[PDB]
Amino acid sequence: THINLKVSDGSSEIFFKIKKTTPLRRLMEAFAKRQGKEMDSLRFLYDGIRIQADQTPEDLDMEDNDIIEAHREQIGGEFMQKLLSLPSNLVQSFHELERVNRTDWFCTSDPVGKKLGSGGGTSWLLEECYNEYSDGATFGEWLEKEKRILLHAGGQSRRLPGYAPSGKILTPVPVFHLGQNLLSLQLPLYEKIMSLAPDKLHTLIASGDVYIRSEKPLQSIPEADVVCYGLWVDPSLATHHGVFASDRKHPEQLDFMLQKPSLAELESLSKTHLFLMDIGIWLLSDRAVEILMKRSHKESSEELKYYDLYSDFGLALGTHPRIEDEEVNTLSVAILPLPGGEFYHYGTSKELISSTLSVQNKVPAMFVQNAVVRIPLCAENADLWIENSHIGPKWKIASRHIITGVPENDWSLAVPAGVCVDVVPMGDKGFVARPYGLDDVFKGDLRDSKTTLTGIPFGEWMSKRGLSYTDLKGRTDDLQAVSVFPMVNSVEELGLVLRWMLSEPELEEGKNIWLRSEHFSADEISAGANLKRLYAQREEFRKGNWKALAV
Repeated sequence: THINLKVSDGSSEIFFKIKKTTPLRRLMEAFAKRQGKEMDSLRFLYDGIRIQADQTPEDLDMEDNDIIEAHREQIGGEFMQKLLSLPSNLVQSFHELERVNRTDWFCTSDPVGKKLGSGGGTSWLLEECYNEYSDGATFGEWLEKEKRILLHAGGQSRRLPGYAPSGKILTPVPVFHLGQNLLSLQLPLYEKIMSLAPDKLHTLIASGDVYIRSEKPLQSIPEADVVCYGLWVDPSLATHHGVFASDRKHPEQLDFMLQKPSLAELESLSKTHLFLMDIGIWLLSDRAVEILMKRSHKESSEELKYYDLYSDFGLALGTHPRIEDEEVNTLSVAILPLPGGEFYHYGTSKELISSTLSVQNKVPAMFVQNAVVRIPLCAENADLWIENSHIGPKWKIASRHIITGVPENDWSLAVPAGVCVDVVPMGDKGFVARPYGLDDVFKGDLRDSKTTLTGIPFGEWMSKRGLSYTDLKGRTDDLQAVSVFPMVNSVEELGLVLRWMLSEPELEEGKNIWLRSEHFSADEISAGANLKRLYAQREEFRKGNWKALAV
């Protein structure tokens, strides 16, 4: 008495006739043989549990026309090196802070001076890695050796001040795994991809501020020189991103690239092309890497040049490139839709909150991590993110807040809706107070009424406190470089000055403190932050949160 069984890899289903008392070893071996691989490289699941190979259908009570799911399995084995472009202050400390070893993890920062872009940055990352792990080989020989995952996270993070000095990707994210952050949440996708990739694509490039997800298995990975992942997009969303346009009859090859097309330009091609949103996951062959790298160097001298991977290099790809490049155009290109692909941005504060809510609600918009909260919390306090902070019982809060870094205190601090509070350790014992607003973009000349601090015009913020531009040493063209935030040496002064910078501008001692305190811009904060004290405080809050009998 026999039974028919489907096995699905994610795309197709294939039927096996087998006797109910025959071990599945034969079936799994045959399915592995069919898909070129071998049974060791596959994971067969039925009902959700991983099954052995010496088990018979009668053992696990399966019936005719049932389906078993065959996922790939590249968990252990040859591990890829991670190359990070990070803020320079975090480079010195990343390995100690996250306790990873330098064999698996290399990082650097853009050199002090001019910026290099996505392409130039990638070239500098590959170069700085080779210069430390070459072991005598040449560059082309070194690149062949390992698969490597490169992450761009070295920008200024103007719109996410709470985690700019730690590069955004080191942000703790809750759950409702062990302890985890954005990077640890995202990296398994990159690792799975890079395992499934051919052994000629040795460099994955990830950039942007978008967390990518998918609950379905990946498709096979072509053997082009450039592979790019994307999501099928209607123009209503294509217009906001980089777009791969492909011919109607050729949904695999890349026709050309677009950087944020207009709604009309897309309607002008709606009959002749399909559109994929670039999600910032690329794979390059060694030849692609060499060509990108030489395009990231000058003509005569071979050193450094701003080169944009997506607007310079990228726009030169496809069968109908828009910008000319002799060598770049010769590279083949594959555009892969991400099966079950999902994307959630985290470049801005509002996005941190809403994206973590959306991601959590897949495997209520209030999030408390590594914190002591001494006030009650109800559904009126919606859109909340408290992390590495002590919220004393005399605080008054509302909704839409990001509170990060706040040391232990009994402050009577009121926090208006939409206002956020960040504290950043500085020096051996100081604290920089960085209040701001949920929609501050931290860009703009100070004399423009659209340039805001804590959601009100900067000039107004200055005049409510009796301050003039005479009290600001330095530039005023760009709020991100304006030294407004004071460094103080006590939690008392810290609370006094924070109150003064929010709802109590009449607090005289607050203004006195600010006037006698060193002033930091956001750039100087993320350039000088004492990350070790920030992590130490976070861990002390964790340890306190593990005291089971404490209320």
